[PDB]
Amino acid sequence: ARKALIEKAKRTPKFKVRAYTRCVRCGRARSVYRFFGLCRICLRELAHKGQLPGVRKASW
Amino acid sequence: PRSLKKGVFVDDHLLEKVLELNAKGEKRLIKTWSRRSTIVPEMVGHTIAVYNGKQHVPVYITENMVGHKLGEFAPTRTYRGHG
Amino acid sequence: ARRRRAEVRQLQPDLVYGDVLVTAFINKIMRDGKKNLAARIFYDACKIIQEKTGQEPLKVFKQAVENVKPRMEVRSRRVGGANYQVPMEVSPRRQQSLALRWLVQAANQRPERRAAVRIAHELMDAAEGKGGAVKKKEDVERMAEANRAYAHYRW
Amino acid sequence: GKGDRRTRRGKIWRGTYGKYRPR
Amino acid sequence: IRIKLRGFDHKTLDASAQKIVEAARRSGAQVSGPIPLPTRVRRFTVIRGPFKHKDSREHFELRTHNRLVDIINPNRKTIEQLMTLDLPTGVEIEIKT
Amino acid sequence: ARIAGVEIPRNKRVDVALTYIYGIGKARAKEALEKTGINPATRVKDLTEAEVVRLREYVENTWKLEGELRAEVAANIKRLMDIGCYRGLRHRRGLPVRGQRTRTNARTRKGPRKTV
Amino acid sequence: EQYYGTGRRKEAVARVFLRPGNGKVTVNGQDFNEYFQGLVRAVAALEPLRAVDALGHFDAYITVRGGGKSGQIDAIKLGIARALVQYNPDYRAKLKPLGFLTRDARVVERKKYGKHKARRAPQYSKR
Amino acid sequence: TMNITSKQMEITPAIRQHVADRLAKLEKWQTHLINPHIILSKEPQGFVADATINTPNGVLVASGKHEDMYTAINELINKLERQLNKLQHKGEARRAA
RNA sequence: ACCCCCGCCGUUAGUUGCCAGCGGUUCGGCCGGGCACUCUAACGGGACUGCCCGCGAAAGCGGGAGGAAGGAGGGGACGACGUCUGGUCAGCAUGGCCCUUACGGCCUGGGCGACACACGUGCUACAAUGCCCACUACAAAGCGAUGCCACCCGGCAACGGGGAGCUAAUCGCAAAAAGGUGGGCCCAGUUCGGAUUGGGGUCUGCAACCCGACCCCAUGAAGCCGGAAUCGCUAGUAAUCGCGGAUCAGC
Ligand SMILES: [Mg+2]
Ligand SMILES: [Mg+2]
Ligand SMILES: [Mg+2]
Ligand SMILES: [Mg+2]
Ligand SMILES: [Mg+2]
Ligand SMILES: [Mg+2]
Ligand SMILES: [Mg+2]
Ligand SMILES: [Mg+2]
Ligand SMILES: [Mg+2]
Ligand SMILES: [Mg+2]
Ligand SMILES: [Mg+2]
Ligand SMILES: [Mg+2]
Ligand SMILES: [Mg+2]
Ligand SMILES: [Mg+2]
Ligand SMILES: [Mg+2]
Ligand SMILES: [Mg+2]
Ligand SMILES: [Mg+2]
Ligand SMILES: [Mg+2]
Ligand SMILES: [Mg+2]
Ligand SMILES: [Mg+2]
Ligand SMILES: [Mg+2]
Ligand SMILES: [Mg+2]
Ligand SMILES: [Mg+2]
Ligand SMILES: [Mg+2]
Ligand SMILES: [Mg+2]
Ligand SMILES: [Mg+2]
Ligand SMILES: [Mg+2]
Ligand SMILES: [Mg+2]
Ligand SMILES: [Mg+2]
Ligand SMILES: [Mg+2]
Ligand SMILES: [Mg+2]
Ligand SMILES: [Mg+2]
Ligand SMILES: [Mg+2]
Ligand SMILES: [Mg+2]
Ligand SMILES: [Mg+2]
Ligand SMILES: [Mg+2]
Ligand SMILES: [Mg+2]
Ligand SMILES: [Zn+2]
Repeated sequence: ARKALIEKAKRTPKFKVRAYTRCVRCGRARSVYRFFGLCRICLRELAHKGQLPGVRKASW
Repeated sequence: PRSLKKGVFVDDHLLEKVLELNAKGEKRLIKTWSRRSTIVPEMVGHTIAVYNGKQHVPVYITENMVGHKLGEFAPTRTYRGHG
Repeated sequence: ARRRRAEVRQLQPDLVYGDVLVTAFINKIMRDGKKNLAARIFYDACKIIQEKTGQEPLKVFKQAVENVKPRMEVRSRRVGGANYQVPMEVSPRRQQSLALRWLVQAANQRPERRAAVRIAHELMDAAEGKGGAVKKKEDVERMAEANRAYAHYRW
Repeated sequence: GKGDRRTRRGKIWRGTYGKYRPR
Repeated sequence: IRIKLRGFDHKTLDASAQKIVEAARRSGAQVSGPIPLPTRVRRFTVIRGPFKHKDSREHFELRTHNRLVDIINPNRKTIEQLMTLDLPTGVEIEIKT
Repeated sequence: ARIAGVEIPRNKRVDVALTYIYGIGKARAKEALEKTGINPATRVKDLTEAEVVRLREYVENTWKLEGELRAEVAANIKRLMDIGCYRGLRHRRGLPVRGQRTRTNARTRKGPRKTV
Repeated sequence: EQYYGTGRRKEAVARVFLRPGNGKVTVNGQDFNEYFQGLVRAVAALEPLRAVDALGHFDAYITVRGGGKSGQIDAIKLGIARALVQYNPDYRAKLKPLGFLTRDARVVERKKYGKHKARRAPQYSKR
Repeated sequence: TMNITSKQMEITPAIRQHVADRLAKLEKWQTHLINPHIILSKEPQGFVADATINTPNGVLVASGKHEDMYTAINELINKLERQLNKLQHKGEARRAA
């Protein structure tokens, strides 16, 4: 259950609650950031490549 | 529980079936998937077959059992004890 | 730790008596960092050891200290195949530290109901030479004496 | 008692409001 | 009579305020200096590895620093040549009055 | 056996003393003392017989207490167990009734441990 | 007419306004003692002027914002100490060996990932 | 008391009990076996019996590998014994001088 | 070492932030007025064992001064060749092996929440340095346009109905709590403790039987400081008190 699942997510639901965030990049059901459309692994990956604007490693 | 401002709840696809049996007079095996459903004074005397996950459980209904939901009398877990 | 010896932390003299010793003794009454509560109680107690015994709380305090400062103590040190109770003199630093600890501790072992009272009383009895604090002190010194024997095993 | 829902101290903890802690 | 500056990069939010400061002070008349507004910080924390390893995360942030300028006594000799203004990519501009 | 079937702690405040009745807590305590006009701080030891008759009267005739309360709860569960609902199934098996975890803990309804 | 120093402590900052007078003191339009009522820590918020014979000779109008009742106290101690040294630069010695002339940078150390606070590690078990 | 994990394998209460019985060999020493832990696993190579036990003077950590699971379970024990025996008697070695 | 935060200072910057002095002051920095100060967020400065003395072949070490900071200033970011045939084919990518009206796909329902037991992490406690009601203060970092919601009202309350402000240094979440003045409890399984249960309501939600959080009445358990064993922490740390955020309809 993968592409079949990421697909069921894309489409509009039979009820309003069943809105669940998938990663747009890998399809991950869990730990998905609204602000990016990404799960935390993907999140970390692009930010590392640099393909995430303003996003840098925080040191404090 | 479920808010009082909203309406005491039945699935519609059951409520009609309940009452289709009021016209002709009871009583049928009502196989159901509706544990979600309250028991209603219009349900008394009936024997609705409640689905627990595996089985449609034969359940008789009475006076004392009105406020509760449909899933209470088709319990879901089998447990004869430990060892 | 391993390398150089640690430095004695310097206390900010208290805003009533300006006594370095007094500061420490409060913080020993201090629980959960709630210092003011503890500060209250010390002073509360002085209120009591002034009325209940008519002269300087302060003076009574430093006497309860000199009377609970243990002079020799034992420090366990295995020689061969037995753990020996080895007699040693307590560093000046440590006489304080201990004498503080035991004072408060002895106190909380008492039946009068407010902490404010006990710290007074214990500090009262111990100032003369009585008191459950001194009982700990007295004991620590007998342990030393009795074991005068094993004192060339001092380091 | 930081867990007794029925007190001032309690509704602070459980992060709520009620009779024992109104707004 | 005022402009507002929102972007992710600061060498640019400062450089662009700086130039609009220079645009309307040259071109008449009064400009209330580029004011450094407090940055709103969107932070991200994330477990470093893909599976288990709970206590080794990586720390990410998204600085969105703010900037405000005022061109005080307006004088549309300025208000003209601001439609002729050179703005970098990583900054968005806001004007009201 | 005074009010309302239980002899309340004397030498205590009436408001807390009244809590020592089965069916009366901090809430109903404030309530009868307003509605019969008694200082919460007066000691049970010091109650006017008049205040006794005021206090006792309001309390016994307004709230279900002691024995009749217990039989209600009892028969409330009696049904709940006889009717055959999951709410009652746990009652019959000594188990917990509020959807809590029973793999670990669950010790107050179960009771100090039964080893294998 | 006036003397100023800036006092800081943790996230607390103290604005001190000295004006020679009966020696009286105010914090945010509120009386000194009224503001720190029941905090024994207080009387050494006014401390550095005692290091220079100045208790009653100056008044104090004081603003303070941020931090807590005590770091605030501390910053005041810095701020009043600051101002007496502008007013009177021959006041270096007789305030600096008392350390008043400095600002302890001891702030909250950061909560770190994998720990429970700054330093309290989580409890583990070999067996 | 005593715990056993069967990692990515299915095992029986028989097999479990035998393992209880095997660790008993350690009981000899008459020190406390505190929360002993056995983990049984299958490598490609054969099985693996892990063990980690705290006793008042230290811990036992061991690993037996063998084509036979039971043999692996014993080798586990042989190593544990050794450790424990050294744990109980390394003290006495230096009594004099 | 070069990067970030905090610590001191200067430059630039003055609203939505600041208010020292004048004027009003509708009694709200509310307005005039100003950027002093506070701050804000950018740019530099500064500390280098440089100076002094001594010990030193030297590197360095001991110590005093000046300074906000002194010997690595406190914290962070950063982790060598490699090790554990360490972890992940269930994030993903992927060789190969395997399924093909099914080992794929859709849905309702159940399960992932089971409970004789054992272990790990933790919350709240066992109380008077304490518990409760009242009244009175002082943070910071964040979030907030089917969002945060002032304030008005019905409500014991959860909440509900109205309804203003804010793309937010303005408007809101917001109360910070410990703490402070006061009053009750008077050593009791209690005014400790808040589990368990009965009953009545609120909200989210197509739906809270399984299985949601919340309020109120009632119930008011175990528990009197914990065996063997054993964890953390060297300073703004440990301890203790509250606050936000992510994910999220709710939890
Ligand atoms: Mg895939
Ligand atoms: Mg959802
Ligand atoms: Mg998701
Ligand atoms: Mg003792
Ligand atoms: Mg209570
Ligand atoms: Mg507590
Ligand atoms: Mg963890
Ligand atoms: Mg009661
Ligand atoms: Mg539950
Ligand atoms: Mg359960
Ligand atoms: Mg700052
Ligand atoms: Mg005071
Ligand atoms: Mg902290
Ligand atoms: Mg291993
Ligand atoms: Mg050997
Ligand atoms: Mg300036
Ligand atoms: Mg050196
Ligand atoms: Mg480095
Ligand atoms: Mg492997
Ligand atoms: Mg895969
Ligand atoms: Mg594959
Ligand atoms: Mg399904
Ligand atoms: Mg389910
Ligand atoms: Mg699970
Ligand atoms: Mg926990
Ligand atoms: Mg009881
Ligand atoms: Mg009680
Ligand atoms: Mg549910
Ligand atoms: Mg008991
Ligand atoms: Mg007791
Ligand atoms: Mg303990
Ligand atoms: Mg404790
Ligand atoms: Mg022990
Ligand atoms: Mg260390
Ligand atoms: Mg919180
Ligand atoms: Mg949130
Ligand atoms: Mg949420
Ligand atoms: Zn992803």
